[PDB]
Amino acid sequence: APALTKSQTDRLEVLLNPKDEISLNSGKPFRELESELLSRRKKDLQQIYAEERENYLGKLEREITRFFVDRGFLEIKSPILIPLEYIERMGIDNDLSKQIFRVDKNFCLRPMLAPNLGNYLRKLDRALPDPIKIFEIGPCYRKESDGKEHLEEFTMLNFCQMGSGCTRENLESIITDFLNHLGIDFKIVGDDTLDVMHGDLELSSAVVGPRPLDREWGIDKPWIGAGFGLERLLKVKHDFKNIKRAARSESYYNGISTNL
Amino acid sequence: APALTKSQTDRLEVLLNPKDEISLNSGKPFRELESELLSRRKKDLQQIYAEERENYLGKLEREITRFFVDRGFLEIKSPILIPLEYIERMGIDNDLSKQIFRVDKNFCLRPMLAPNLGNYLRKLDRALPDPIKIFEIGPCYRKESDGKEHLEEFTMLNFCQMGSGCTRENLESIITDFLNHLGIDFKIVGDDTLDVMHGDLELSSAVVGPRPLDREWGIDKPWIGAGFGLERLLKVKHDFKNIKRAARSESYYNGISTNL
Ligand SMILES: Nc1ncnc2c1ncn2[C@@H]1O[C@@H](COP(=O)(O)OC(=O)[C@H](N)CCCCNC(=O)OC[C@H]2C[C@H]3C=C[C@@H]2C3)[C@H](O)[C@H]1O
Ligand SMILES: Nc1ncnc2c1ncn2[C@@H]1O[C@@H](COP(=O)(O)OC(=O)[C@H](N)CCCCNC(=O)OC[C@H]2C[C@H]3C=C[C@@H]2C3)[C@H](O)[C@H]1O
Ligand SMILES: [Mg+2]
Ligand SMILES: [Mg+2]
Repeated sequence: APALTKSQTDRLEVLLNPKDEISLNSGKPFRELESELLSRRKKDLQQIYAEERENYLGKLEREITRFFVDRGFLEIKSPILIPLEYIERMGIDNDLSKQIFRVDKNFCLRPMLAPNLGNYLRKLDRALPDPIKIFEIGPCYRKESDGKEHLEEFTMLNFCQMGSGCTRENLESIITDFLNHLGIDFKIVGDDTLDVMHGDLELSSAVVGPRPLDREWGIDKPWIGAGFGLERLLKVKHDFKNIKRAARSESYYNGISTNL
Repeated sequence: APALTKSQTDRLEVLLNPKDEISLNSGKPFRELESELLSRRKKDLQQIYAEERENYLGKLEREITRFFVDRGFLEIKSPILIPLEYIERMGIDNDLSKQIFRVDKNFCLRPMLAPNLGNYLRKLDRALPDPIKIFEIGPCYRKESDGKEHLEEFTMLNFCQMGSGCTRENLESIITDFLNHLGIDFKIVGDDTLDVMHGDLELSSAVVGPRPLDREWGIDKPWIGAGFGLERLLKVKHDFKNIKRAARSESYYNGISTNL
């Protein structure tokens, strides 16, 4: 029984699921271990195809949407491709900034939802009663400096409230109800600025305004907001070792390798 | 009563809804006509905020998802940002091609869902029983040559079946059930290649394979597929004059101007 090589164990870890109950220094050749795990992963995909058929990331988006709509928040779908000026406007200059995917001279793939939400807040203040509550869920793009927990293409939820009720207590209560509903453990810290943590993993950054650069979006009321990464939430919900398993991918479906 | 100017009537058309019942050469000054329409549009947004709260485009995606999942199709969420090579692979060369948003030397914003679906078809053939049925819904990107009915940022549905049952009759039956479920009138033409039309407006292009370039994706079985634009479907469902009203936008919410 030769020990598994490092590339072999890497291969097996692609096919490994958290609830497998299989330790890999146990006698059997690579080929049998591989063959066992393929068989199981095929079965996993067959079950999904026979019974559920929903993608985890689409499903989560829909669960989150239902949660915020039911709690009085308006669902936004704004452009993914935005003007660079909105980023400049957000404090940043062309010298953080090497993380943006530029598309054209004036355009980039949004790295955040906050700018478009700001515009929606300003415009809806003319139409809607206090408080104004809104959220968006969708793709954001950042070129990685880390990549251990970081994706270049990810999916954020960002919710906002403007006008009355915009306190820390209220912001914590929304966050708390929200993660309790999803069944994800968390603690709230701060880096008012708050961070919502699952062990060493950041689920969300959150803010209670006002912030000085509010006036750049025509915002002059109290507000509170928070952004969450859906793939981070999945990683924790499904106990994935690597966040790549939670992403838009051609290599994983609902965390199951597609290279079988 | 001076006639309305062209810019004034343009302004009023932004605030106009299909079911308004208001003709604009009728005596009253611009300012009263404008003021009337603002009042109505504010009310419209208040009702949405008080009662529904769902975005039309998110809502449609969810309705379509439910329809295909229930009919045996697996929900895909694949990368939006893809390699240029997948486009080259799709027949095209660097000399159609001025329509692609390049991001980097090797990457672009996908103009279609078909390539990623092809990879999913090949990989799942090793795991799933015949027939294999899948779909994706999500953003696609094309630089416009027209723009009357064309958005740069749009949302496509693309479904596929591979193996058995991949006939024209079957493809028409799926399309037919699908649009009847949504309540959208259509006829099926062809430009086998099929086009699904609402008057002069293309809702979908559809294909019954095999096609010769199938082998470039490792596909050697019978297949059928169809792509639909969600914003085109909304334009027709809600009787919008301009498809911009159906898009991801900071200027319209569920077809209602946000510049109030
Ligand atoms: N690469 C990645 N891979 C995976 N997940 C990632 C990745 N990168 C981030 N994440 C995930 O997403 C991260 C959240 O993103 P950030 O922490 O980077 O924070 C923000 O950017 C928001 N601006 C915070 C919003 C705070 C409230 N702001 C706000 O509400 O805007 C207010 C606006 C309305 C008007 C008033 C003022 C303005 C205008 C999660 O931690 C991580 O899970
Ligand atoms: N700019 C726009 N603005 C608004 N709506 C738009 C816009 N542009 C398009 N639309 C909307 O979207 C359009 C549909 O897009 P196209 O007509 O441009 O057609 C396709 O591209 C698909 N390849 C057809 C898929 C055909 C089946 N192929 C397929 O299934 O792929 C098979 C793959 C699996 C493997 C086997 C072979 C390969 C690999 C609607 O007409 C319009 O409403
Ligand atoms: Mg942060
Ligand atoms: Mg076409």
